[PDB]
Amino acid sequence: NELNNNLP
Amino acid sequence: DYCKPTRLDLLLDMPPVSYDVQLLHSWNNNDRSLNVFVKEDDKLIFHRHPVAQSTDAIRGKVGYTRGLHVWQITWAMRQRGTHAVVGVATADAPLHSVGYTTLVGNNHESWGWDLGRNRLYHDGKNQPSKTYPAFLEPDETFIVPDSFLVALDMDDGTLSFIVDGQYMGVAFRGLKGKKLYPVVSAVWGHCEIRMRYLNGLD
Repeated sequence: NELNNNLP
Repeated sequence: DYCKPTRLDLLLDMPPVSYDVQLLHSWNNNDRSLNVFVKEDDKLIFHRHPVAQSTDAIRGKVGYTRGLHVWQITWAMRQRGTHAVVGVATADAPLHSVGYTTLVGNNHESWGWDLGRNRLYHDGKNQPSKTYPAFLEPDETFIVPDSFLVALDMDDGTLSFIVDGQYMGVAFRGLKGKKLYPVVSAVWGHCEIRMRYLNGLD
């Protein structure tokens, strides 16, 4: 659930 | 009192090119961000790795210098994220930024349509964006469908788009005497974007 579907 | 075809109309009326020709005009797997890749199982498609705080672009294999050229972009609405931009670029345009940005259009080397914002960017550090299609009111937006067409006329020096079968008007002018590649910039993890070249005239 990151803004642009990316891995932290 | 009768119907005349545009060169664009005539191009769209010819049968689209073979797969071989589509592949020759497809995404260049050796001219891309390190954070994207062309899919081996479908070479018309590139896929973006889920990299946080990163904007990533990729150029088509062919930089157009003359003629009219039309390709289809398929980009599922749900895989667009905050910054989904489609356009053209020179060979010198940057294919990556830190952060989420309108990478295509943020410099002198690229010209882009931001699909979410319905706005055009070129030399963004120094020049204002423009509403596109231009009939839209300041605060009026529509969702660009999954597939649509991009039309680059290197003889007129113009870039235009076709959406839902309708001509959206000229987006960018002033493109004569350049060498311009298809381009997109993306920020969405695992987003896939297809470019299918349709045809060219000249």
